[PDB]
Amino acid sequence: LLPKPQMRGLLAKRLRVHIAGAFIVALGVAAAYKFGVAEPRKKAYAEFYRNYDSMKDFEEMRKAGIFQSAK
Amino acid sequence: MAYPFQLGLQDATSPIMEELMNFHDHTLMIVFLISSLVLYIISLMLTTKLTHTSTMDAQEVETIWTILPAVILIMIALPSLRILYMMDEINNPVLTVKTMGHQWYWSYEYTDYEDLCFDSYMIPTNDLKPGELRLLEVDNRVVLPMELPIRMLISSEDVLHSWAVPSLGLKTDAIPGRLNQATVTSNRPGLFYGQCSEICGSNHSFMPIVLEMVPLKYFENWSASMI
Amino acid sequence: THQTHAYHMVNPSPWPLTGAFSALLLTSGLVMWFHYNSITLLTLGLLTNILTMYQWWRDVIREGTYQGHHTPIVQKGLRYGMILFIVSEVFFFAGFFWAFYHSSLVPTHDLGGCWPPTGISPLNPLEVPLLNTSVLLASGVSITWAHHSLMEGKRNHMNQALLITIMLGLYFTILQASEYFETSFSISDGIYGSTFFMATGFHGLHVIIGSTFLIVCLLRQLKFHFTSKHHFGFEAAAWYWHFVDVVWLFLYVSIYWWGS
Amino acid sequence: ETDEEFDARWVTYFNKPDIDAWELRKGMNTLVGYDLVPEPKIIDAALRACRRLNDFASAVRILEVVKDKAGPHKEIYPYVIQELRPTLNELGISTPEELGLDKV
Amino acid sequence: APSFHDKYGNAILAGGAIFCVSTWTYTATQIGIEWNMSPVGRVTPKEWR
Amino acid sequence: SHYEEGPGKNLPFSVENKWRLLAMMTVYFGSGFAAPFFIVRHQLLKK
Amino acid sequence: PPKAASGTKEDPNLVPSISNKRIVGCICEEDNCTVIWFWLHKGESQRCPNCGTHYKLVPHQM
Amino acid sequence: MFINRWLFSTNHKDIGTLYLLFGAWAGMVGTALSILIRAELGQPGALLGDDQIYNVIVTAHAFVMIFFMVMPMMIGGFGNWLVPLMIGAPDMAFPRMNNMSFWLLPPSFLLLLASSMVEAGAGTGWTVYPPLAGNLAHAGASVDLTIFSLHLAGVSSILGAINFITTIINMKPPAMTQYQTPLFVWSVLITAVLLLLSLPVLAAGITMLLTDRNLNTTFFDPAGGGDPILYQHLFWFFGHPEVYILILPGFGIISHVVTYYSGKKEPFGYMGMVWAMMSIGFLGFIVWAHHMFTVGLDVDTRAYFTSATMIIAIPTGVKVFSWLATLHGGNIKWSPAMLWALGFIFLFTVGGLTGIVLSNSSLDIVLHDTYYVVAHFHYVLSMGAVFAIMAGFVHWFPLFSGFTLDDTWAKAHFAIMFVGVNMTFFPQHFLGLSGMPRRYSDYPDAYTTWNTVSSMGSFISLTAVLIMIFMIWEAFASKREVMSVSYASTNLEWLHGCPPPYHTFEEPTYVKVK
Amino acid sequence: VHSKPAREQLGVLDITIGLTSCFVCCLLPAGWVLSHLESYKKRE
Amino acid sequence: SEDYAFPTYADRRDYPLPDVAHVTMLSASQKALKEKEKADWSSLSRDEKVQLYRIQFNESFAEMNRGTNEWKTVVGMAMFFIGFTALVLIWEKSYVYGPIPHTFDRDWVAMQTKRMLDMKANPIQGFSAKWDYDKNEWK
Ligand code: HEA
Ligand code: HEA
Ligand code: CUA
Ligand SMILES: [Cu+2]
Ligand SMILES: [Mg+2]
Ligand code: NA
Ligand SMILES: [Zn+2]
Repeated sequence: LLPKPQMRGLLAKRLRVHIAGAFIVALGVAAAYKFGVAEPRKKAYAEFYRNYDSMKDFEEMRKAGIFQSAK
Repeated sequence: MAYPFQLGLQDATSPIMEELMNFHDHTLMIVFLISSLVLYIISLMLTTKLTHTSTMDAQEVETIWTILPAVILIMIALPSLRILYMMDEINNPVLTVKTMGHQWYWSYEYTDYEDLCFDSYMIPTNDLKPGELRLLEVDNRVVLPMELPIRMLISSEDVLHSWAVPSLGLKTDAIPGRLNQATVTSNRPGLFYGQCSEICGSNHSFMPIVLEMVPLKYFENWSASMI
Repeated sequence: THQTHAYHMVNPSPWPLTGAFSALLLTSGLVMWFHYNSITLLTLGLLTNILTMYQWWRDVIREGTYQGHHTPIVQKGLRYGMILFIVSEVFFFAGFFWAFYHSSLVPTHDLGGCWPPTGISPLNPLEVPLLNTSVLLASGVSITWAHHSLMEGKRNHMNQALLITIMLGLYFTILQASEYFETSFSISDGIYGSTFFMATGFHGLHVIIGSTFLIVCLLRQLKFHFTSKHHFGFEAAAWYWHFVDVVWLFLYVSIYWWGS
Repeated sequence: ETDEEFDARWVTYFNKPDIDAWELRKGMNTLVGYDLVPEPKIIDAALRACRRLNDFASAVRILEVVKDKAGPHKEIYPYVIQELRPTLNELGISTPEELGLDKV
Repeated sequence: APSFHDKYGNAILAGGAIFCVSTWTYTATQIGIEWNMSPVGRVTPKEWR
Repeated sequence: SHYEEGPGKNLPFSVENKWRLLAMMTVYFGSGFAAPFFIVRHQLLKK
Repeated sequence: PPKAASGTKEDPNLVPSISNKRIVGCICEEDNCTVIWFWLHKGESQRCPNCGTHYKLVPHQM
Repeated sequence: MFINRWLFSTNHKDIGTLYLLFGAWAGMVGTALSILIRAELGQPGALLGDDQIYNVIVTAHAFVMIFFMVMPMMIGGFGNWLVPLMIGAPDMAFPRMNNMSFWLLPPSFLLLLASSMVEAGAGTGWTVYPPLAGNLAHAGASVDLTIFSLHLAGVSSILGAINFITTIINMKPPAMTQYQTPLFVWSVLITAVLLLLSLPVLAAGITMLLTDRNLNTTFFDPAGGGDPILYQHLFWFFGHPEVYILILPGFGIISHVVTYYSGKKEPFGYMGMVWAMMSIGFLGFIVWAHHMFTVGLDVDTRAYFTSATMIIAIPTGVKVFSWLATLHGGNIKWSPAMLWALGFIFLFTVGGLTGIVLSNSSLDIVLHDTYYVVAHFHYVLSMGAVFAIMAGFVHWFPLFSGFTLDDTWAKAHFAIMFVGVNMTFFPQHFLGLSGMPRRYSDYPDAYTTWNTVSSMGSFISLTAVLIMIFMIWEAFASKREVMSVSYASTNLEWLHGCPPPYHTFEEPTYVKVK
Repeated sequence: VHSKPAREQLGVLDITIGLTSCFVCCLLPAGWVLSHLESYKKRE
Repeated sequence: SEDYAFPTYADRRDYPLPDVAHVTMLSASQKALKEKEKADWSSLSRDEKVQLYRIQFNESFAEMNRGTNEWKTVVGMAMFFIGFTALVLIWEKSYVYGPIPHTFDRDWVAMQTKRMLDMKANPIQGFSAKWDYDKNEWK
């Protein structure tokens, strides 16, 4: 003997749980894109702009003398 | 000025380019959000085996199906509105420069004082000095100081062009009889590259643009010493 | 009797193909004359397309008003198609009007910043363009009288209504030719001169088309073609002529009442 | 719309005395049009109609299409066996499992 | 068994697989063409003027 | 009706001989493919 | 549009034709986006495959 | 007989077949043009010497695919084959002007080929932007011949649009309402309305610079008060409407094939269908200047136009979501047309999202006239419109001929097309993000990689075209007739037999009294 | 859409001949042209 | 000639019960089967079950839902033709493509790589970020 299994709305419950799965995997890959590339750009620009000196940087590009304004 | 196997964009020269790629990363987050949504729903409904071919009821989802695009499109658009509204602050134009696009080349003039104009062309491949860049090197570079807003007055004389500097991150259409304004700011000294971005004839590929960023001191040194 | 539906049956015809080829000859004559200064192909193009459009409409008049396939649903579709052509020409003209408005709302720097550009003397709109409006509005109200006399059924009055509206339209055309002979400059003279000369001559091309349509509908009515209610030829004539009336009114108010 | 008069009207529609092959096809096609696994009393009325209209093959088709509508999970079917078993051996109708139409 | 896709499907699977990997490896490596693959890690630059 | 109708015969090209029909498709679509080839060789001669 | 909207068993919807075959299109629900197309032949009255209204053919030769 | 029936045609079935013939002709003309383009772009340096002929061939590419290929299949051919057989009409309302538009289109093809024959060549791109196409840079008959070819295409398209609107609002049996016709009917209606209200704008613009060239006027010469901004406004107020003409029969075709092979008796949300379609048909005009953001517009109108494009993105998103909903919950027969349709869903989705990325205004300041735009319109045309018309062709071919294709060959064709377009135009995404401008013949080392990869994909697409014409020959040689067609109870075009006879719908259908 | 057996059934030979037929025939144009492009280039 | 007007047979999950049977012509043993069908139900055996099923319905769901091999067949022939396209690339490189520009060999890319690290092109993430300027080597 077996009890009553689901007769009604099988595809219905399947579709609501899997559209919920669609939202969670969409936010998951959005977070994957963020954690992969997004805040690395901000933190790289940030550390570049504290550790950056334009005068010094021009100085080592101009020791090579590869400028039309530098001779 | 691009590197091989480039998948993203140029690194910034301008702060507006900085938050513009931040906004661009936001839009990329949106596009993989929607793409993963549609991919997983397609995969779900191709992997199913249940049939429901009755009369589908309709007036139950259109409100969510129109407010979620409403909110997502407006929260993409309001960064776009903000960035477009801050393209045009009250300028502090320390330096002015006019660019006059000629048939198959460019002209650049500094005309604030001691009127100066010159023509910039395409360095031929056989005339390329070793180590330089094909399709980007120009025999007369255009100099600008760093860390300053400089005004760009763009026009053309015979055929419309587009002065494009993706490294600075801008592209202005040069039109005969019409000059447009572009405010340029830079954070790093050195070379930055671009090209024409309108069709302009049988040497359309061969008008590139080079901007080298120097200080105002070396700028006035060049201006005095070129005579 | 095999055709059970009340729609239209067409015996296959060569005349769409020959009209298409005549248009191709027309444009080939246009490039041949604009580049290699030859007129023979252009005259061939005019002869071909005018003759072909003549026997195309001659076929449709034969198959309509003597054979009788033009069901009330068929002229319902005909008035659909005529309305579609009318509104397409509305947006054609409106593209021309908006080109003029873009040119005139913002005067470019070489024109002195004023509309019209300085140094030219455009004609005053006070007398003969009022004559143009009067003659065209009188023609329009006369053809409304012609439609109501179609409703009433008075043949000689329909005759005088048509004779006076063709007389008015041809007077319009010959006089606008006369002040084409009597204007201070040409179409190659400036942005403003170029736009109103092209727009007014292009309207002149439409009004000679409309006048020729009035000629042909007159010669049908003399041959007792139109009847009390199946009078769609004159309906199309009335719609086109009211169209050129209102389009003339728009270009009048724009060109003349705006910046003169 | 609700379950009680829903499957009640389905049972009465399949158990009408003026039943015909047209409307049994109609009822079963509109039944599989829904996102529903039909319940034992609906299948009972369907096999009542098939019994009084003499189509062994249509009864086997009803069994096969509920085999299809069992879904990925195979516990629905055997439940159908255990609540329809008196009707099968009552009528002498039998299952594709016993008569060998589950294999290719 | 009686259909075309039983044995000839696996046959065309193997044949197309071998054919494609051979031709595409030959195209990617055995011509002498330049992919211009990125110089990071692989090149040693030398000083120019 | 007065015009013969059916599968294949309602095409502008005759169908019954498949080798000749293949010749028709090869010459037709091959001329279509070889047209811009003929343009580009025409200006390369002309330039 | 036709008249005699009566698709019962005792009376079907009469359809006139000059041929032996004839098309029908059932709008068998009010304000229905679906239209149900099917052919009929002279003889017994044709029926609708999703609602069951009946259609009959009569020849009229005009 | 042949001249009287075919050369002197008056029936939509034969006119649609000759549409399909001329469309295949122009399609592989465009394929060869694109192959000259891409083989020139396959090698660093200049393969074809000067890039003037490169501009000529990209101009010819754009013209013959946009105006000569998919409009003749989808609008003309499929519309004339399906629409009378879809609303119950025996013929269409105005078949002689239909046939005159048909017989006038290959004269425009001839004028385009003669413009190629002219020494100067049409070195201007899709746009005819002055004063590049003016009296100083293009003094020759080639650009004038392109302008008259556009005149002929425009005239044929206007009169065809009149044909579609009159054959929808006329030829319907009277008791059926407008809001219960099939979806392809709504697609052809809204596209033809857009044609009718858009092509006069193009005709006005091309006549405008025609008088600038030959009549010695100065409408676009700023030395005499001209304005090229006026031409860009006129041309693109044509352009994005013509875009939506160019795309919406793809909506209709895939909707019909999805509700055919997905087991459904109806599309999901047919009111939502028609509402979204007339929404984009209505406000498709007022979005015209999103292609315009870097010519020097005011900031306020730039914000207005980008907001309007975000708005027009909303109901197209409703359309694609409801496409997902209408393919929901049914048995899916794995026809090749379903493969085309699913590829269309994915690739239209990614192309539209890329278009939104363009539609943001400052990113369009940076990324204008760049291969990112190329990847936009190839993800939405070179596989959007292309997969839509492949689905339409492989779906309705037994109606068109009487015989069927080979399913395995068609699925292999879908695979070749799909792989070629994706690994062609995803490197074009990379090229546009890296930023080289369009209409360039030669490229540096950074762009060489993706240029080579996408060129190899272009040759994959060549192989796909060859397999397509091979299976057309294979179908016409095997000549397998169709014993039965499913879903004929809900599809009107499939119930007259495969193929439908010469004289269909002699008696108009018996519509319910209601 | 179900179909009756092929009225005419191509043999491996026929299919081979045809597939190759266009393949080569459709590409041959490219062959002659692309092959002598440099010669064509010669103004001679 | 009229089967498009007549009701027709089909086999799909969408349409479980076709409106007409698969086999319409009916042999004498099949008339015996039909009168046995109209006869008692419980005395009807396994074999006549299966031929009545086969003569009234063509195929069953077990022989309609089977996962066939056209997917691997079409992908095999597809990537075979992709290999044929690779041979087309071999020929097309061999014949029309001439020399590469001289700005592409190992020497030129060495000098230009040195130059572009000297000017420090896009040193944030693009190219020069993966280079150490103190040790003069790749990261
Ligand atoms: C089929 C043809 C087609 C289609 C549909 C489109 C659709 C769109 N196009 Fe484009 N477009 C072209 C063909 C097309 N375009 C061509 C040919 C050009 C250039 C021609 C030339 O350069 O000469 C062009 C150029 C072009 C530009 C110019 C860029 C430049 O050159 O500077 C822009 C920018 O705004 C643009 C934008 C858009 C937008 C915003 C859409 C939208 O309509 C797309 C909408 C589709 C969607 C599918 C929306 C996405 C929504 C979802 C996926 C739902 C879920 C997501 C959310 C709720 C966020 N198009
Ligand atoms: C319908 C429009 C359309 C289509 C299909 C394509 C298809 C393709 N396009 Fe096109 N392209 C444009 C419209 C289109 N393009 C436009 C408008 C431009 C910009 C021009 C400008 O700058 O002004 C452009 C620009 C453009 C460039 C830029 C050149 C430059 O500016 O330097 C390149 C290069 O890679 C390119 C490549 C391709 C490729 C490789 C394909 C491949 O997808 C080709 C394969 C597609 C097919 C072969 C179609 C299938 C049809 C058939 C097989 C026959 C049909 C027959 C029947 C259905 C019976 N395109
Ligand atoms: Cu200047 Cu291209
Ligand atoms: Cu657009
Ligand atoms: Mg431009
Ligand atoms: Na090149
Ligand atoms: Zn009904």
